[PDB]
Amino acid sequence: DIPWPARTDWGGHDPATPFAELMINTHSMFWPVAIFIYVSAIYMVKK
Amino acid sequence: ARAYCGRFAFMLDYPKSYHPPRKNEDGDYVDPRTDMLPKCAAECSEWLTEYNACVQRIKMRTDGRGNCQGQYEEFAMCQDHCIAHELFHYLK
Amino acid sequence: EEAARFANQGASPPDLSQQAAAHHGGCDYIMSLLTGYRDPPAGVSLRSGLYYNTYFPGGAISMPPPLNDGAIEYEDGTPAVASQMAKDVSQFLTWAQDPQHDERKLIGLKMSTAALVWLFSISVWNRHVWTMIKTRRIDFTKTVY
Amino acid sequence: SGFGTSYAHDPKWIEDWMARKRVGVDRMDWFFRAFNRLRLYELFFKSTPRFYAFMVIGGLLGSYYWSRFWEQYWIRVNKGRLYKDVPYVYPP
Amino acid sequence: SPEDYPTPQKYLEGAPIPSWYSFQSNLVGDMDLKPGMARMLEVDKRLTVPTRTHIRFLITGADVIHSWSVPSLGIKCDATPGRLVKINTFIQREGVFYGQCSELCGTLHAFMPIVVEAVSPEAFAAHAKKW
Amino acid sequence: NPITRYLDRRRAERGPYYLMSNVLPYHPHFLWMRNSHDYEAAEALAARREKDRELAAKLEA
Amino acid sequence: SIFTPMDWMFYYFPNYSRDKVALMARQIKIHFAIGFALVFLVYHPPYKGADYGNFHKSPLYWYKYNQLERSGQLQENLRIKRDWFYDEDP
Amino acid sequence: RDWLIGVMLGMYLGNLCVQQHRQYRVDMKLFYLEAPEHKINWVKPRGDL
Amino acid sequence: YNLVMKVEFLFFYLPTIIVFGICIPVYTINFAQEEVIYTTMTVKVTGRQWYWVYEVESPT
Amino acid sequence: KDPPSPPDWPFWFKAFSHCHDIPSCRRGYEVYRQVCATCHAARFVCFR
Amino acid sequence: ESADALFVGTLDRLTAEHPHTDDPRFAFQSNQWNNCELRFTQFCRCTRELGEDDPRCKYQYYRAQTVCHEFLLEDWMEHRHRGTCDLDIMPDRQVIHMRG
Amino acid sequence: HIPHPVKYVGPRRYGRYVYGMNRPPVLRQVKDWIDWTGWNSVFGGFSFQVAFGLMIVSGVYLNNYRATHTLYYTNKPDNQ
Amino acid sequence: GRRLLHGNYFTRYLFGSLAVIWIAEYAAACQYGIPRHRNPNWMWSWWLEKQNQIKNGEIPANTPGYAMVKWNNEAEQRWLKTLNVEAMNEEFARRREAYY
Amino acid sequence: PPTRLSTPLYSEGGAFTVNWWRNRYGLYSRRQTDPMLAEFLFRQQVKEWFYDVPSYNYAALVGLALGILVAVIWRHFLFNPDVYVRRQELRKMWPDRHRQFAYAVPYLNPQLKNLLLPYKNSFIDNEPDYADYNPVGLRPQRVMAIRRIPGFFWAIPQYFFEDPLYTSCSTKNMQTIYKKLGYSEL
Ligand SMILES: CCCCCCCCCCCCCCCCCC(=O)OC[C@H](COP(=O)([O-])OCC(O)COP(=O)([O-])OC[C@@H](COC(=O)CCCCCCCCCCCCCCCCC)OC(=O)CCCCCCCCCCCCCCCCC)OC(=O)CCCCCCCCCCCCCCCCC
Ligand SMILES: CCCCCCCCCCCCCCCCCC(=O)OC[C@H](COP(=O)([O-])OCC[N+](C)(C)C)OC(=O)CCCCCCCCCCCCCCCCC
Ligand SMILES: CCCCCCCC/C=C/CCCCCCCC(=O)OC[C@H](COP(=O)(O)OCCN)OC(=O)CCCCCCC/C=C/CCCCCCCC
Ligand SMILES: CCCCCCCCCCCCCCCC(=O)OC[C@H](COP(=O)(O)O)OC(=O)CCCCCCCCCCCCCCC
Ligand code: HEC
Ligand code: CUA
Ligand SMILES: [Mg+2]
Repeated sequence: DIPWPARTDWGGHDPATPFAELMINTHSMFWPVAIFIYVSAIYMVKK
Repeated sequence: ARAYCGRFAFMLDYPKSYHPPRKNEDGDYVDPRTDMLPKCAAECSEWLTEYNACVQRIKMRTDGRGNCQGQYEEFAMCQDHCIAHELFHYLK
Repeated sequence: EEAARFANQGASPPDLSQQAAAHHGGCDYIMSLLTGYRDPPAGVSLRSGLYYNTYFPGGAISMPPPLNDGAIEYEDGTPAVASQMAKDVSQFLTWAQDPQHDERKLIGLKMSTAALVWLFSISVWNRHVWTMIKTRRIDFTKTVY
Repeated sequence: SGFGTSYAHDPKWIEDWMARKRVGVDRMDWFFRAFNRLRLYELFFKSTPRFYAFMVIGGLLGSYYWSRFWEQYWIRVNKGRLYKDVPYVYPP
Repeated sequence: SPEDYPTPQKYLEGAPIPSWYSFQSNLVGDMDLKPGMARMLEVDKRLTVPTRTHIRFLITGADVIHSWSVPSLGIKCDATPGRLVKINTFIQREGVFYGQCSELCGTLHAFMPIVVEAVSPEAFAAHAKKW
Repeated sequence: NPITRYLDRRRAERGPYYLMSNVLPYHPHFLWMRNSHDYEAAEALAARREKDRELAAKLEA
Repeated sequence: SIFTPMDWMFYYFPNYSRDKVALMARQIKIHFAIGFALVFLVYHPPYKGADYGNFHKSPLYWYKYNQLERSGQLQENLRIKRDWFYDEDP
Repeated sequence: RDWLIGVMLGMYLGNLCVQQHRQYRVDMKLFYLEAPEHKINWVKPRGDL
Repeated sequence: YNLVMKVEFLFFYLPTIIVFGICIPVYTINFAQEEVIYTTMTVKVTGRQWYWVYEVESPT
Repeated sequence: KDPPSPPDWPFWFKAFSHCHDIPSCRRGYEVYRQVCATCHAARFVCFR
Repeated sequence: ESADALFVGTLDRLTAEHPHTDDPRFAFQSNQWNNCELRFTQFCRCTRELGEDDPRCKYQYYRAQTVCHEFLLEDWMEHRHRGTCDLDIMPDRQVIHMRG
Repeated sequence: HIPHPVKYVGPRRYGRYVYGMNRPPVLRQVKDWIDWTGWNSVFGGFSFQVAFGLMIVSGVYLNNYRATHTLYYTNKPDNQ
Repeated sequence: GRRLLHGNYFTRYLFGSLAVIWIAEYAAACQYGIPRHRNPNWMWSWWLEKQNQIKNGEIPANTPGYAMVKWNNEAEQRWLKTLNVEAMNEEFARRREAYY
Repeated sequence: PPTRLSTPLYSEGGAFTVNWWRNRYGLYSRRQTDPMLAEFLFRQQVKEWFYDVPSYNYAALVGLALGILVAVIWRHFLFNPDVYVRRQELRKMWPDRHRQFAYAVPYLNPQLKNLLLPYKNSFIDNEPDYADYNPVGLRPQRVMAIRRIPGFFWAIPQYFFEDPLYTSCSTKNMQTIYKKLGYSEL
């Protein structure tokens, strides 16, 4: 509904429509893949 | 001489599942075919426009002559081909 | 027939013993006809007792639309809708036409499969005896052993 | 190349194909050795009366079990749709 | 022919054809804010809509490109001149959902918020009847 | 924000849940507004609450 | 070759790979035809793919379905857990 | 071979967010069904100022 | 060489797999936004400098 | 101007290895006895 | 009465019985501008045949409002009253086939 | 390219011009000229216009004449 | 003398591309069942009926379309004040006599 | 890849071969001034670009991307109801454009749209079937999928029959709850 202080709200917050829920879950679905892509690559940044 | 032509079952797309007919507010089951009529009419829109055009052309004629059976039989054959592909899935 | 005609505006209800195979389309023609009643096309006007049907030759049939939802109650509980009754009476009339349909198809299955094995035996035989002929070498000024 | 003309000739790949005569190779001999260990020739085929008895007795037993197999095949494909598979409930 | 202009039978028999009502929604100024109002998001006329109903929003822009954004409803449609974009929505819970214009539209791009309040269908009908 | 309040309760029940909004100020003017008040709003808010109580009793009927 | 290490293509199919320039052209053409076919044979075909009574049910679907069917979990899972909005206040 | 350690470390850290997402969906399904935070016949129109 | 070639293949096709894993989700969510729904009410929204005009059907 | 060709319905018995669905045939007898029989006859169909 | 009666007769009927739903001819696109212009042209042609007072033409205007924003309609309705609306020029005074 | 021979098989020289005596017929000369300068340019140059003209003029029968007897709902006269 | 492109590249890719475009379009029409018969006229049925009446002599020749509608805009009211179809027909008749 | 100029390079026949590439590689080259040097530079380029295994991966990607691109362009022109190249319909008012309206419904129902819409229940927790029913008939009635979308949807169970709350979150149970309160029709 309205922004609240010091909230991460990663991927969205307070959906009030089925489409709004879809948007939040699409981001949540891809987020672990993004973490994998980052962690897997960064771990090899070294001599 | 015989009712049907035989085919491989892979060529005969028999319904793999059964969806029961919807029930009306009264509680009487609604005919699956009647529910499928609007959807199949949309799939045959091109022929329906031809038929609707004929109706308006015969409406203008000031004599009493004019029919649109020819175009209705093409629309009906189309709507029915659509029904055949999905009707037995709602029938036991 | 006269009595039947006099009860159906002169039209004769045909015997349904072989009707499942007496029309082009076969069983499909029964299913289509019973579910093929429609409002008359524009410009077509039908007298009392004449109804429009897309699959009857001509479009106008003296048969009142026979299937109405809830007309009967199936003993097994199947929902009684016009399209179900059509699918079921078409099935029954197809059976009535040729009650030996299942025996014909079970014995046909055993014959067709056996015939395939038979084809393979006569083929190996044909290939064998004709090898004698198709690999011979006739020489005139040459000799190779 | 030259397909469809008076200059038509076998392509190189058809000619390479015919250059592989497989002389001396026998990759299916294992099957014949194994079949010969059944001693069908020494026991049945060699003698004409016994060859006749193999065709008769083997056709009696083969016909029966072939029928048996395809009867079971049919009983399975049409499960639930056969008269024997659906006992009738008399109306009350 | 009259039948080339399809109309429901009820209206042909004298039923009143519906009218439409338009209202303007403006930001509440800093000096006009009340003790509890949210700064930069409050408006003087909110848009009331019924919940648990399929609503079609047709969005366009008269002069420049604005953008109608309601984050809680998952809507962000550009109000472009010449395009009447259709957006379908189905609100599931009551509340007040605040949004802001999402396309730089001039000096006061930051001062045209979007406030939508979703109420029960019975409440919406009473509101619409009175306002 | 009813779904933020529900999800906070669910998370807190399961495990350790920490919100910055709970511990820290949300505005930077907090250093100067220790004793600041709007007395005009206080009187208006109290009056509206009193009227609301009367309306509630009437609604109860 | 699709999803194929071309080192393998070079080793196992030496004669097909002899002309590497021609091999590259086929790589482009094959994947061009695949992309073109996807649009006009998987996406475009009109009034198709709406047979929801024919949802594929894989061997794993049935393994897990029968397991739950054997126990009461399938019945319990399908049961509607709540069909009222408000609880009754004592 | 070491790069595999990174794959496994990135698969563990990713799975943590999968579990959070999994629990999130369970919670969402219970909001409109059981959560007292969900209120109906509650919000009343404010009206024009 | 053999090991290096396999790594280079993975450097290219592991991302390709991930993209393919997103492709199906992307199609579905796009189809969902553009779904013909049986809407029963229309609200017209016009954006002007600097305010939002709303046109709504009035109850009869 | 031949009569519209009937559509190709997917009856069970149309496949090579398929039978007549007895449950449907039984219901079909009921439909024939209670609807079609009023006007039509099946002279060559016997109860046996 | 027939289930497919809406599609029969015209494609126009579909939105006439369901005013707030997608028109079959424009449902593929989110932009509904062309939909508004067709609906206005249909209101213009109704009045020419039936007059402004006819309930049919009044409803054809309600249908036009369902898809056309008011600021566009007011402008286009003034052009129509003057006699400069290009969607209402009588066909024998059109110039579309002239000089090309 | 692929090296090929000169395809001109006509007369390489008519002789010295002597008041236009002992020279081929005009049409023969035109044909020899195009043979000498190449028919590929003729076909290439005229191809575009031939195509456009054939398509436009073909409408005289395909779009106009045929159409007059194409509309199946026109042959029927009203009050007949 | 070494060649980079097809020996007949310009004609090949020009006419060739046109051919592929035309053939692909026919295939697309068949798959969607689009009517392929060209109509050069407007489809306003009431208007086409008025035009037949003019061709049949029921409506006098050169009668404007705004002289036949049931609603007139302001500019067409201006024109109706100076419209004299009878005089126009007589003038055309005089021209024919002079020409012959 | 041979290292001696005496050993010839195999070439197929056609428009993209080793011989075809040799003819055109040095057309604009100032460095291929004699046969020996020209062949050395030609084989150097061929060795570097065509005998490089990873280079073939990019060839696949360009083909796939370009094929999709050409087809999406063609599809718009050939089928999209809103793209006009012919003018017959553009010389008529909107109500009279029947030939163009014929593209509308077929274009509104592509195969992939019918195949993938049932899988919305992998993205929506509450009432994923809120928009399934539509009485008009422009599109097919939608039935929710029986399985999760393959890939990265580990947060939901592989099959929805496994989920305990799935049935209670359906638009049908929600409609039952709200209809029992008289709250709303849907
Ligand atoms: C009983 C009978 C009954 C009836 C039966 C009817 C049956 C049907 C009849 C119709 C015929 C059907 C035929 C089918 C099979 C055809 C097979 C065939 O031979 O085709 C190939 C034939 C020629 O192709 P080709 O064999 O490749 O050419 C051989 C060359 O000689 C190869 O040599 P080249 O390539 O070396 O050629 C020279 C080339 C050499 O060039 C080069 O070296 C390359 C240079 C490239 C770069 C150029 C640089 C830029 C240009 C600079 C110069 C500019 C100058 C102009 C400036 C203009 C400024 C305004 O130069 C050029 O070509 C280009 C330069 C010349 C100037 C270009 C001018 C501009 C062109 C672009 C615009 C074109 C459109 C103009 C429109 C109008 C104006 C707006 O093409 C056609 O015939 C066309 C297609 C035909 C089929 C489709 C027909 C459809 C309609 C049919 C309707 C018929 C009537 C039906 C009635 C039905 C009633 C029932
Ligand atoms: C109507 C409006 C337009 C009017 C203006 C038209 C402008 C174009 C006029 C072009 C005229 C060009 C004259 C060239 C000079 C000729 C000199 C001469 O006498 O030569 C003798 C010479 C004598 O031959 P020779 O001695 O040179 O022989 C050379 C050596 N051997 C024998 C080996 C070949 O012969 C010729 O006439 C050669 C030239 C013939 C050129 C013919 C060109 C025709 C151009 C018109 C095209 C019409 C197309 C119609 C549609 C076709 C459809 C497919
Ligand atoms: C040289 C001799 C004279 C030639 C004279 C030609 C004159 C006319 C030239 C006009 C431009 C070229 C196109 C001609 C098309 C003729 C057929 C035609 O009318 O096509 C119409 C048809 C659609 O018509 P409508 O019915 O109005 O729309 C319905 C709903 N979509 O349009 C077309 O097909 C033509 C327009 C597209 C042309 C190009 C083909 C489309 C794909 C382009 C792909 C681009 C990317 C790269 C491709 C690389 C190679 C694969
Ligand atoms: C950059 C590297 C690129 C490498 C190449 C990537 C190609 C990826 C192609 C994946 C295609 C999967 C979907 C297939 C269609 C489908 O399931 O689609 C499903 C639909 C409907 O199936 P159902 O109705 O039976 O459920 O299928 C059809 O209706 C017919 C589909 C015909 C497909 C022909 C065109 C594609 C041919 C692809 C050949 C190459 C495949 C390579 C696989 C690795
Ligand atoms: C049970 C549901 C049925 C079935 C399966 C059929 N009918 Fe009738 N029918 C009647 C009449 C007068 C006719 C003759 C019509 C005419 O030709 O004028 C028919 C015809 C048929 C056919 C044959 C159609 C044709 O191609 O000849 C078939 C297959 C058929 N019927 C099947 C009359 C009646 C009834 C009188 C009220 C009733 C009831 C039915 N029919 C019912 C059935
Ligand atoms: Cu308006 Cu920004
Ligand atoms: Mg923007």
